[PDB]
Amino acid sequence: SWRDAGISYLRYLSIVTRCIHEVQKEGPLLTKNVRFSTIGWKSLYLDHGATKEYTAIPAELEKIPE
Amino acid sequence: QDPRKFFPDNGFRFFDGPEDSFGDGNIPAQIILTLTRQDEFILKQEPVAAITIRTNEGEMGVLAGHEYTVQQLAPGILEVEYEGGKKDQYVISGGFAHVNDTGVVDINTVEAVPLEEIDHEKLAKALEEARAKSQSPDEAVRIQGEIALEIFEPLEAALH
Amino acid sequence: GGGTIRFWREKLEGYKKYHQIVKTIKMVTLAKYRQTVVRTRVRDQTLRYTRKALDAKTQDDQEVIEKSECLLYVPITTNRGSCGALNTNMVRYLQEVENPKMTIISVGKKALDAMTKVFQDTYRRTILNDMKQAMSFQFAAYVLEHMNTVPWDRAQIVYNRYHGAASQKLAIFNLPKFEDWKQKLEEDSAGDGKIEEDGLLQSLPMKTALGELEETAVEDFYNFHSCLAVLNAVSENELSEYAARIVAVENQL
Amino acid sequence: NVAMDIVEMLTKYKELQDIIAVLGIDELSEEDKLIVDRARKVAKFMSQPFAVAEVFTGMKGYYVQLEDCVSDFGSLLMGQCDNIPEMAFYMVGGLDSVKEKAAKMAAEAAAMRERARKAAEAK
Amino acid sequence: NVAMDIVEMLTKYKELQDIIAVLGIDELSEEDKLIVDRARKVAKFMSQPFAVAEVFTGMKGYYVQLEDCVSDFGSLLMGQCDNIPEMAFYMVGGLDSVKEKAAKMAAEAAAMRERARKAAEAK
Amino acid sequence: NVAMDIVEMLTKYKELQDIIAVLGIDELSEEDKLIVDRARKVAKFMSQPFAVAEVFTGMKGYYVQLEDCVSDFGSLLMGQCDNIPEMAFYMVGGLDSVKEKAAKMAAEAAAMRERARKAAEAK
Amino acid sequence: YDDLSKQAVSYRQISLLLRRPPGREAYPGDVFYLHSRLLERSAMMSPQKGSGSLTSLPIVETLSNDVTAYIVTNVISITDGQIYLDAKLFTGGQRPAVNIGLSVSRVGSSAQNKAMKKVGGALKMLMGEYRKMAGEQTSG
Amino acid sequence: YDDLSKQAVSYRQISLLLRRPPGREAYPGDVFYLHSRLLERSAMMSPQKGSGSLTSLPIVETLSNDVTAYIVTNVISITDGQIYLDAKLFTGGQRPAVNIGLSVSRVGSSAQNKAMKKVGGALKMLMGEYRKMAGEQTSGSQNVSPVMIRGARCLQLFNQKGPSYFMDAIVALYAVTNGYMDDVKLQYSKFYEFLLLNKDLPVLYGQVNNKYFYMYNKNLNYFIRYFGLNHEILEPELKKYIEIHTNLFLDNYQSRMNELKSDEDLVQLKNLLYACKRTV
Amino acid sequence: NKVKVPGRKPQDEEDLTWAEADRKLTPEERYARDKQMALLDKMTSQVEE
Repeated sequence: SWRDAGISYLRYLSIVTRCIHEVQKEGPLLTKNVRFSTIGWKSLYLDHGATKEYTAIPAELEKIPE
Repeated sequence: QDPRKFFPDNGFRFFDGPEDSFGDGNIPAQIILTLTRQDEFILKQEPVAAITIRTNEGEMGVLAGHEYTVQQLAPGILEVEYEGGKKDQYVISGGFAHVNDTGVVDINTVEAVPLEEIDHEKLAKALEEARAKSQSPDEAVRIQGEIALEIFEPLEAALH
Repeated sequence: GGGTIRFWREKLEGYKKYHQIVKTIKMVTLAKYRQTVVRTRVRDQTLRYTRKALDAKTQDDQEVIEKSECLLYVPITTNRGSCGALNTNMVRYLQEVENPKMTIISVGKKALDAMTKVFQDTYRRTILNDMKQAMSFQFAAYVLEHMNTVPWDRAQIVYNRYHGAASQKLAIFNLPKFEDWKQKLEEDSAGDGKIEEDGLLQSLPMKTALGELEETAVEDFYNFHSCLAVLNAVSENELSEYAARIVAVENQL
Repeated sequence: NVAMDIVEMLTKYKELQDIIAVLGIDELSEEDKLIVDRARKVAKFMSQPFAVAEVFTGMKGYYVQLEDCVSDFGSLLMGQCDNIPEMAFYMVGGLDSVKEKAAKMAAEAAAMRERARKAAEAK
Repeated sequence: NVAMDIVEMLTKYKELQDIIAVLGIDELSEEDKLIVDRARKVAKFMSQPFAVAEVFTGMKGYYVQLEDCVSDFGSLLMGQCDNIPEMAFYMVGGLDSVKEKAAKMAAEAAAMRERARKAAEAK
Repeated sequence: NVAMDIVEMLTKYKELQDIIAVLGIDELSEEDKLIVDRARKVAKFMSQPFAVAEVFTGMKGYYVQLEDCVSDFGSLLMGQCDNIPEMAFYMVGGLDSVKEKAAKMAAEAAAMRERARKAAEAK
Repeated sequence: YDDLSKQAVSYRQISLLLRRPPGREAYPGDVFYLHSRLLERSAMMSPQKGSGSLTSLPIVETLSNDVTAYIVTNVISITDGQIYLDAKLFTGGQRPAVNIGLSVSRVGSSAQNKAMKKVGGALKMLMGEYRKMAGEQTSG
Repeated sequence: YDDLSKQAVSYRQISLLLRRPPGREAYPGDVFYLHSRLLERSAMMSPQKGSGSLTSLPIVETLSNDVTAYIVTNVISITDGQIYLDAKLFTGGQRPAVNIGLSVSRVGSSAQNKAMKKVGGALKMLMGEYRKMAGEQTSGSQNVSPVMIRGARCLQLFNQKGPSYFMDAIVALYAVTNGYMDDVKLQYSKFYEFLLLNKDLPVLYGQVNNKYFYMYNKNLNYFIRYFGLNHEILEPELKKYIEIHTNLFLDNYQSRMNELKSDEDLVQLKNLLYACKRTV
Repeated sequence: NKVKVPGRKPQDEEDLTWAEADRKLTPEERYARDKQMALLDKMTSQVEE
């Protein structure tokens, strides 16, 4: 199953939440809940002077951290 | 140098949780049910007659003075019965349910939406999408099909 | 005074311009504040039970540094400024508390420039949520996935608590380690349940019932309740950001 | 060389006044606000009492010798004294007088805390 | 004393007016919203008609004395006339004159209710 | 129409330095950033070297014909040249000279990139 | 009149060369009276006087949007309203480039027609609000 | 001409006491013609007239950094260029406090030297690019552009007290424009220059492969002036002096400098660089 | 360890700021450069592809 695949229980709940937000009806509630599933954030770490993306843990849920 | 100008509060303190007493008296007649999604609640300590939950082990029923127990919620639906004989059903995405011996049920979930806000029409299309993902041999997509099916199958069976 | 009168003409018109641009910040900020004050009515319920697990007596700092090997701190900072002393006091507390065995994974751009300049090596990285969409449980879990990179012993999350529109104080969540928390769970579940600190809730029946729960599920119990803690910190700091900006902007006006 | 650097520091502090007067010290880089916290110290240190103006400042007047005037600025310029607060430099002469005054303020400030503890316990 | 209290009131109302547009009237305490009502009543009560324009706009004008006016504002300040609505003080003169308008407003609304009740009950 | 549209554009451009100086470029819509870049390109493009300025510029002057002077502004006016960089417009004549200069700057950038690589290879 | 600002330069020239006493901006005292000799001859005459009328559209050039200038101050003190054109709007495709807040007609409605009072009275109630909104909204 | 404003107060005194009519700022009015008569006499005379010359460096005092006073405008109108000295920069550390944005010269390359044309034309480009970026508090410390490096080192080189010999000036600026002086830090830009001009390192450490090119002789100024630096005979030897100077510096001197932690030694090294800023 | 503030002195860090440059126009300049380098980096790819 998905357990030994390497993903966390929390990514699992978020996948379920994404699906629920899909199937539900169009309205103000959906307008609220699509926000609670959309991915827009990032991560950054500071080089000697510059910014660089810490891409060791992705935001998308299908992938696996390594 | 100033000796520790700051003294930040412990943010847990602002809450007012239960005081689990082992009980030197009788049980109430109705459970005080509190249900919470991500941050905002939907129900704050409302009187309720009984509540039925879905779990990995299976489906359970909760009445006043139910035994103190805690376990995972499996992603599905939830049924709540108020004292007036009415009912209210809520789709959830996992979580943990804590039933106090005093009759105070605290439920924490990642999502909570009634059945009324879902249509079988839009649900139907996602099914074969999940099935195609499940049948498509790939560890990144197979699990997605399986999981979306896990939440859709109780909905497909509950609407019917 | 030709050059002088033109100098003052320039400054005057420049400030008449700058004033309304700052007022524009104010109106946009209220558009984002009134959306979030709705949370205040619906506040202080999702961790009403969770405290009972992860709370303990107020342990001193000098002792836990000896107990631990690598502590952890999570200051929640902002993406844009004109807020106030929130980010800066969040830094002041860390240099007030600074010690050898610490590490910092912050949130927001403002801990990016500051921390590395004040805390060279302990600071590692940050997380950045562009606030086009509200914050999600998956985001707090995404923060947990960063903290789990470290074998940390105690994670002190730091954030700002919106007591009111005129008071945004600090607040912290002292999270024990899972392997430490499970042992504390068994130790406290054995003996009689006596509260060891005023204002604390007794939790003996819980630490028995969790003992009945299986292994993988208790792992998820800890990770889940910690995710909710993280999320409440982020939410409180969003409301405090938009509540302190209006104050630190009307004074600018 | 010291005077050249003092004048330079204040030349930067003056440029930052146009921001601090508008936004605040909280909107400045860590480097910048360190220069602010140091230039304010230099400016407050430039002040000192005179025997003539004892009526006004209510303090005896100091006579800062030249060789002791430079080492103090050099220490205040190299960051050799940053733990000292801003107000210990106001209306003194010589860094020794500062450290005396800083002791006075630390004592009084802590005594307010023990005093407030007794005022709180009795309350 | 009455005039200085009105100045205090309306000044506080300006401040709370800067708060209501930001936070909302529900943010205010029970003591504040009372003066937010009374300040509005005062400002509407300042509105006075004029016998000059009596032909143009039609409404009468009111020459109100000095001492009577002070007793009026003292009533509105001491809270002994708070049950009266806001709009009754709009474009009137003297506390003895608004009460006819308050009665007129209540009678008019009662007649609209008696009209609606019987127009709905007849059908 | 091209001239009045450019005048109309540079007006907004001034209004947006007045904002970017305060907030930042991130506080503007993508449609607004577009005309920022276009006005910033028209301002630099309307520069031109002169044969008389060979002493100062160190470059030969360019004669730009009227017809060629409209199909190059108008192109830049409707996003026909947004992929071209900014400095390629600086101190040149028509649009044909630009792509020459931009092709260069690509080459002189590739040089430093690959020379950085060979610097890494050597040490 | 295109324009009066040059007319005042001419009165200055005359008065100074004939050694009349100068004043602000080197003008004499009765240069306010100069334009009052003129503009007051504009009128809407009485039905005892044929009901004729003389309207005036005196032009006065400003410099760097100054209105504290002597002549501008004077003509504004004389005129029954004003119109104020702006170059910051002329360049932004707004032509005629009025600034409606600074532009005033004390003759508000008595001039307007029956069909015009309603329309323009709505436009005042539209633009006064359009500014409170347009001024506070962002660029984006 | 030390202060010409003081030559205008005198003309004002004369004219007003002789009951001439005043004018703007109480001057008689024809004080422009005064400096015009004085300054148009400067010229580079025709060969028919001997190919002689007289240069003029008039000086005008300024009040609160304004260029709106009467006499100042009357002189900027006349003079070709101007060397604007800003108290904000004098007070801000750098000396001479030349402000390049407001100081120009309306002759340009035609005046200066063949060897200076190719360097000044590079510094104009470099400073025009650094003018656009230098407002930025350096964030990309390693991602700093090469212009942000070269420009700052060039500003260090601009700091002087006395005049600099032509040979001794270019070779310090050539390194900047060509980036040999990019690994050193800003604060050591002048000690470098000192050693580059008065302590020939490769002559000391034995790395003498150059046949002629060394900064000790001081008679290469005339060959540089005639042939130019961008010449076949002088370019390669120049590079094979500066790269060795950089490597010996970066290895023996820079290395020791960054290893200083004490306050005594760091204050000693401090005062050394200020002396280098003065004498060079 | 507190802060390595830039200064004229050698122990302090290097200051590449110039007083003649204006801070007001710096943000636009930063956006300009960061965008220009993206276009050049993409142009290299377009020529290779």
